Amino acid sequence: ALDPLSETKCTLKSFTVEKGIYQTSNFRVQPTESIVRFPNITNLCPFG
Amino acid sequence: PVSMTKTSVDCTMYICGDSTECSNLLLQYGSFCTQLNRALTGIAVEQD
Repeated sequence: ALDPLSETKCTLKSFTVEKGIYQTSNFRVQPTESIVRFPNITNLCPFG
Repeated sequence: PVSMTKTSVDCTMYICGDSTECSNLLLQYGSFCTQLNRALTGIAVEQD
C-alpha cells in the first residue's frame, strides 16, 4: 500500500521481482459530484 | 494472417464494476479471473 514496487511484489507473491513490467486492477477516477437533470415542466395545477 | 488483436479484459471492472459486495463475494473464488488475465497477457506477448 506504499509504492508500486511493493505492489508488484504483492502481485508476483515474491520478495524479489525480476526485470519486467506488471500491474493489477485498474485505477478509475471517481465522480466529483452528482448532476440531476429534469424537465422545466410548464403546466401548473389550478389550485388558485 | 500472422497475429490477432491484443485484447485485455479486466475481470474486476467486468464483473463487479464500481461495487464492493460482488468483489468481496468473488474473492472467495481464488485466482480464476486473475489467471485468465495472465493467460490473455501471455497470448498478447506470444503474438508480439
